[PDB]
Amino acid sequence: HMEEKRLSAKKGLPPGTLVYTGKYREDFEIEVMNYSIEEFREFKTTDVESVLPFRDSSTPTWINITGIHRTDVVQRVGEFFGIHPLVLEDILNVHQRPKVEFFENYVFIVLKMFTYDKNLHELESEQVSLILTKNCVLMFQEKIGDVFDPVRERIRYNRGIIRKKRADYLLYSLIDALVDDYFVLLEKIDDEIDVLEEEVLERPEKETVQRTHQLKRNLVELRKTIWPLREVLSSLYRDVPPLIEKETVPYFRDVYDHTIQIADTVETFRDIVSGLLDVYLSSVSNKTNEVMKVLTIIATIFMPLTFIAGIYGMNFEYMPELRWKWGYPVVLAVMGVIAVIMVVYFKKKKWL
Amino acid sequence: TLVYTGKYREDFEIEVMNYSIEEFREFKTTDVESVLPFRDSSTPTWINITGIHRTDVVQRVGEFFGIHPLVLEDILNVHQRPKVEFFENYVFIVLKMFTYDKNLHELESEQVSLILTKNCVLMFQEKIGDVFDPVRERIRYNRGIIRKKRADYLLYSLIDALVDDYFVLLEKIDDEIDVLEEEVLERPEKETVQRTHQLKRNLVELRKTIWPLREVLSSLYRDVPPLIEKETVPYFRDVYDHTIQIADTVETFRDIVSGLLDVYLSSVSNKTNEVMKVLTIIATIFMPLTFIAGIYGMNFEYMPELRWKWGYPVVLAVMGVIAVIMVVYFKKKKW
Amino acid sequence: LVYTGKYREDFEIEVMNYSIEEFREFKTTDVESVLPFRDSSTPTWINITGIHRTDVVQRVGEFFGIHPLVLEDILNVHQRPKVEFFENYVFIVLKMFTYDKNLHELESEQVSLILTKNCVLMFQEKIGDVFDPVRERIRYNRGIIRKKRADYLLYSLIDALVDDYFVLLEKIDDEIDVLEEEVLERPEKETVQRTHQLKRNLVELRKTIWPLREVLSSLYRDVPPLIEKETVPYFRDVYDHTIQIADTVETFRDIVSGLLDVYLSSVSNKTNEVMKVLTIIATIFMPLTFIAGIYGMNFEYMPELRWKWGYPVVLAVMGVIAVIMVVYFKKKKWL
Amino acid sequence: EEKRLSAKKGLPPGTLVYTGKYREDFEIEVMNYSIEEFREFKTTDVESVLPFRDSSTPTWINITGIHRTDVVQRVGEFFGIHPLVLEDILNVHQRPKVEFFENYVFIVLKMFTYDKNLHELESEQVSLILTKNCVLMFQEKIGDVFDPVRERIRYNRGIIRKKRADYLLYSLIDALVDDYFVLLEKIDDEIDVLEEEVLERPEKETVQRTHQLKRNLVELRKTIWPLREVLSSLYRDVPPLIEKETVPYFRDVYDHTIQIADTVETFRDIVSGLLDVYLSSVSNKTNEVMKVLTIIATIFMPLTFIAGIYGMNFEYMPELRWKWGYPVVLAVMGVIAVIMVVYFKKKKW
Amino acid sequence: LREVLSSLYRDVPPLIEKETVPYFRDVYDHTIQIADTVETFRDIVSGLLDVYLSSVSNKTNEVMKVLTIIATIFMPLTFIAGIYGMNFEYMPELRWKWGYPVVLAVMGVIAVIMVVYFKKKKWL
Amino acid sequence: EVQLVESGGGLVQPGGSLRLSCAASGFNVSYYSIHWVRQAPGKGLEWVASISSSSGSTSYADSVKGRFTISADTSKNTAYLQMNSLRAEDTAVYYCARSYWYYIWSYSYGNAMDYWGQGTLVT
Amino acid sequence: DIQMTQSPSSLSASVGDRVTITCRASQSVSSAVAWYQQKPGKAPKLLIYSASSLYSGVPSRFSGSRSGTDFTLTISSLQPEDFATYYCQQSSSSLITFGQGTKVEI
Ligand SMILES: [Mg+2]
Ligand SMILES: [Mg+2]
Ligand SMILES: [Mg+2]
Repeated sequence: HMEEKRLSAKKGLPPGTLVYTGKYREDFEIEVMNYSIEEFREFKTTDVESVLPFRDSSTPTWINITGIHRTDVVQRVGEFFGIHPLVLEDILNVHQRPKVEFFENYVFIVLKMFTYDKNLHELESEQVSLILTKNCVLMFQEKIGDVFDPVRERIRYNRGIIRKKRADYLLYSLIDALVDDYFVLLEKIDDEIDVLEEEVLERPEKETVQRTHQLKRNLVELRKTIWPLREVLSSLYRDVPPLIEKETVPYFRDVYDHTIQIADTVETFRDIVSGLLDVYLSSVSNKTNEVMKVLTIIATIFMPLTFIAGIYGMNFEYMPELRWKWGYPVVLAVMGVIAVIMVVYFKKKKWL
Repeated sequence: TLVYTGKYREDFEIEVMNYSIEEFREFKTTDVESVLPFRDSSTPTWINITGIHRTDVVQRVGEFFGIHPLVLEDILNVHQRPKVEFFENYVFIVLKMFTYDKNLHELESEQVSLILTKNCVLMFQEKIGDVFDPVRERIRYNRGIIRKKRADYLLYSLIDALVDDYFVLLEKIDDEIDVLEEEVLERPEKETVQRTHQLKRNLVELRKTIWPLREVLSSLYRDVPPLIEKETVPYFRDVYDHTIQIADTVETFRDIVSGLLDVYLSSVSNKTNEVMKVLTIIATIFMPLTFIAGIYGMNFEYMPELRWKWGYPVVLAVMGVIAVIMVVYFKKKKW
Repeated sequence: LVYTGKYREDFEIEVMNYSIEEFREFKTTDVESVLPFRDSSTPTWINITGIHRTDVVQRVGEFFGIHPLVLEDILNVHQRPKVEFFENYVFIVLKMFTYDKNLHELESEQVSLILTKNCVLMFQEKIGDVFDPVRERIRYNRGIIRKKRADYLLYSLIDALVDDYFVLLEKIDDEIDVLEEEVLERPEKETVQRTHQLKRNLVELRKTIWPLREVLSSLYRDVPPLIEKETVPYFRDVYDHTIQIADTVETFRDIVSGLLDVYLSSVSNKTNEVMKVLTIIATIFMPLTFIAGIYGMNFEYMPELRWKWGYPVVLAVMGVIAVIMVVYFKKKKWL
Repeated sequence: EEKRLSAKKGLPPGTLVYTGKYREDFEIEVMNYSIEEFREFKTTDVESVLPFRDSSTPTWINITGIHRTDVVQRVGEFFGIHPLVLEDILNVHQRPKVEFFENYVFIVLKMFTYDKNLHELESEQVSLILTKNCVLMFQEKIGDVFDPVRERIRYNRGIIRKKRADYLLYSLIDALVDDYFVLLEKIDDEIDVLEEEVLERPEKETVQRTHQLKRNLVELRKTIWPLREVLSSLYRDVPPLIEKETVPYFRDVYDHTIQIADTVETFRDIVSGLLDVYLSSVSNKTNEVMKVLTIIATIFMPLTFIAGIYGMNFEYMPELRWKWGYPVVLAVMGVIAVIMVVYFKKKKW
Repeated sequence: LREVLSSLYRDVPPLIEKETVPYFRDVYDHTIQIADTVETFRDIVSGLLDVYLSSVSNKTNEVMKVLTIIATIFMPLTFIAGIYGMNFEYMPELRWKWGYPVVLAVMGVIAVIMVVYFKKKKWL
Repeated sequence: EVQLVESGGGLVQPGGSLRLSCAASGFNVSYYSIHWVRQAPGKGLEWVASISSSSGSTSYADSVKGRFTISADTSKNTAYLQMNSLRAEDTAVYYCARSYWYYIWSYSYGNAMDYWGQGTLVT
Repeated sequence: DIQMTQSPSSLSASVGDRVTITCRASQSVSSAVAWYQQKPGKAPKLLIYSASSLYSGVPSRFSGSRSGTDFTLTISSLQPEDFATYYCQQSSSSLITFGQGTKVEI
């Protein structure tokens, strides 16, 4: 989409149609959080014409549209706010990686929220998109549930310096909350790794290898998501677009460092999971080896004796051997000494 | 010296269509001489050549049109990936058709070439039957705006039809993947393993064919070739976007099948325990009794068992006692 | 409001007002006694242990003019280290790590540090902290700590925390030495679990170092108005100490990775050795018993019974077979 | 950067040592091009190349073969290049880096070639210096990736001929990144072949090739990350030498490097999966062999025991001359074989 | 040690004096050399260990293969010989054809059949 | 293209002194190291001295240390070897060699002589 | 001082057969070992440097190896023109020391 930024053409659709790509079509809600140095207001509506006038509002405002299966609402907001149709296509496109695009009038960012589920070893991501235009921040969500409650609490209770600063500080705060929830997700993954380690080291069950493999796949997907997030934060900190005001630019360095930490932790977790797999395979091999001990000792103490018995159990003639006197006790003592020697050799081998 | 590659050489047929904004005519013939005057006409035409094994025909058309030999070996070389060639007098594009069979899962690919020359488009097929029938139907029945345009729109129509056949192939593979995943999850069998392996190989072949084709379409539209009119740039752009769709679906499908393979191959554990316990207990039971039975094979004049009464019951009882002791000691070690 | 601390049994309140002209310490849990100390010109260090009773912390925060959200953060337990700057106070949260002998468990202990003007307030989840040397030095009137302000007290507490980290690292070093001796001496499942516990605890230490680095970096780079100089070189020294801690942890991680590789290699070697001995004896003696069984026939007419004294010939053949089987092992580098 | 050259041990002070392994060939190509003309010049004489320093029109100097430390020293002395920059030029065991000076910018890059039928990944360090109107470039050996830029200058194709030397630096870096993409395609084809081979037939050659591929991918990662860093540094500020018109191009190359890094990480994950697949397949094959061996052992050791019975030279045989004794023991034979075969079929062995 | 030498040539307290600074710089460069060599050696040695795992783990398969084939060939033949030879020796007295060569031919046929059945799927 | 030519020997009394000049053509003496290698009549090669003219570093074998002094002139592109208190054992075919340093590890370097002179006789 | 022990002092072999010349060092020289060929009445020619790297312009039959402190020179397919004396030269120290020599004869 980089080349000239045109609207792509699909095959099963009419040329100009915007199609929601995700799976969530349950809930729709628009929530506004308009605030100033002293006064703030907020309301929840299902009418978009009640949030359209806020485009020209001087005070910082936070329009939050939850549920993008309503392509009509997204298209209306884009038409009123002057958003490029390709940006709307990216907003409605869920199978995507985090990205940032700077336009002459607004900044478009794509981010992801994961929710690891216990007892169902899989993590599901939800795409959230942000548009920082003039003095308003547009937020788009797929379903009910987000990680931005601390920002709402800060606005409501006048904590920090959020009220004094402009919309770019609101964007900073939102990205900060999202990366903090990434830290929380990593903590949950660490707890799952703890449980998996206990299972591996205690009882080598059949499903433990499946759990290791699905955890490894989860870490792979997490890496694939987090690396573009680091790209986004580095671009925001270093390319300094005009909408950021150069006064909030140092506030993005903390978030960039946080993404670096998250990537390093994901790498270490992957290494730990691989080591757990190695330990599990070693334990299985050790069990088979403990079976080898008995099988090998039985074979190595029994085969030569039966070989001697077979050699002596033969019928020739014309030789002063075989039929003898007191030779049977001699052979008895022979394999008794052989067995004693083999036991002594086992004592050197340190097993049995 | 041109060498053919196609395994089969059964059939060979030549046809050509001359369409104009006013009138229309189509011609079918076997001799190669009949197609010579068709290029001289200003109206765009479309020569369909089935079977490249007839090397004299391709040599004649190459020398008459003014085509470099390397293009001739490339047309003769079936085993090659799709690519585009930009030359000062013509553009040379090779593509790959595909046929998928149900109830017997194989993926067969047939190379197709396309040469765009001024006001004529040359294509060299490999066998009878193709995916360009809708283009001929639109030519015959005055459907669309193809007649109102020049040969570039004809090349666009050919490529678009081929991409449409790719979409149909993707539908068939979608059905295959669905039934395969359902069967593997419901019951893992060796036939399902073979089907998964074949499907993964087919998807690999599809990727190797489709990813260069996207670059080919990008070259056709973005590079602004001198022969391709500026009016046909958006159409090549649309075909490029369709190829984007095909590539995305192919990658998703390979991810699904690779996940299926990993899930199937995860579990191998139980054998090393069960069969090895069975072997160890069987060997440890039956070797000592065999040794006790074989120690009496010693040949001597005198041996105590000869004088002892009921020696056979005694040795059988001793062997049974040893077996009982061993089996009881086995419960101490479990398994 | 909501408190989710792990420990609720202990509860004690400490106030320790120090100055060059006189020294004072306060005990017991009188909630109203701690309020007037905020008006003292001399620096004071209020130490609070036990947050399960939210009434005392609520009262002290309300009297000290602290935001309720900061108090809720104090009540939290699984909070990453952070520094928040406000016009009247700064909120510092850190981790205290304790390591017990005979158990390879790494334990966390959150501690909060807030200083306003001259008064410094602690927040302890459980009784016991590594600030005992600091308060002992305060009692003994040693160093320049008593002639400085509360910022130097915060620096001293952070330095004590870093020294506790150092002590933990040498304790883990001794732990690593013991487990290295064990793994090179005797491998067992317990050694595996203990070494892997070391690996996970080292990963945890690496994780926890980075937020400490971030909070220290912000502390000595933002030059807050509340912290008025006489702190930059000391915080930089603490930063260098953190760098050295990180380097030591990385070295320990390399050591434990080597240990785990050693254990895996030992298991593989033992399996190879047992398979080797079984296979060698099988291939040297089973064929000989097969030949003996062949020659164990009881036929009345055995043409091979008499072959120019074939008995020594047969045993010579058996010896040659054994020698060549052993040599074939030596030829392909078995033993 | 520092005035004092590093002091190695065992070497006389002030010495410069070529570090690599290639000493076969040496050649200097000069491609001086302007708005209206170009010139090509291939010699081994450094003196005929030195006067091109002060030419107003852009100059491209390509000195192949840096084992001749004398040529590097002469070029550095004439162009005013610091001795430490020359030491970095001659040092090969060095990850990509970019250094900014007052009169020039020094860039360390790395090429790569993959060999078919003998899977080995080789590296070659190339250094570029953009001084005034000239772009010095040092190479280890004949064979590079900048042939397309050569042909573009020859045929006056694109906007390269009408621009300054910084656009030439761009052209060279972009060509290098393009052949990085080509290398990635070759490696992906090899990974597909290895995947099929390991999934179809586990051998020692399979693990040898897979482990060599893993080492090569780690090397590629270690090379590709600093290259992304240096391209970032080239398009972020680059105050003195690079014009503000050329920065979007460097941004494009930075995006390309991001894509390359993503691809190599994907390849690493795929190769780890391949190693796990090989281990599982080998375990399965050993399990099948154990199944077979246990089947024959369990169906023949009891048979040998019953053969040992009626094989002892005792006085009292109960069935000493009982009729059909051999048929009845063979019936017991058949019954035991059938019942064990059936029982083993219950467990689906 | 590198950090120590860095301190000596960088902080340069008046006790060390200015004239000896370049010598400390030379020693610092020597320490740089040493550290680079140690890191390269560490990488080489870490690479060596994985080669050992690549080597020994590719031996158990062959050892197991040869043990399996020898056992599965020589146990049934041992049983056949044990049946045909016993101290009971209650067998058809009359030789009929060449009994021992016929038994040996059966032994060879069984061995060849077992060998042919093996390595069909290349498990060996 | 590269030649090394020696001169200045052939006959001297025991305890005498003379100078051997090595002439460099095709390369600069200050960008390389120049070595003197002697071969006694019916014997093997023996290393004598080596000078790196860029820094004037001189290294002498223990056999001829103090007796022989090596030097190099950058403008003249020539390296000398002035022997003193020359004995009877010193007679040999004194060669002049050019060497380049190569790389083994970060701590170890080696040098090898690639171009040799024709050598001169001293008695 | 570092001494190189080049054994054997003299060897004889036919044409077309592999010939190995070994050399040993008194102490630890890392890899700075070079091989030279001196035909009678001529200046030496460098063949191998770094104990394993074949000098440019030298035929590929020549090869070298290092086994700890042991160094060997091999000629895979001997040629009639490969008859001269060969020396092993350590260069780890600044006091270069040569080997005794090994003349190859018919
Ligand atoms: Mg086994
Ligand atoms: Mg028997
Ligand atoms: Mg018998």
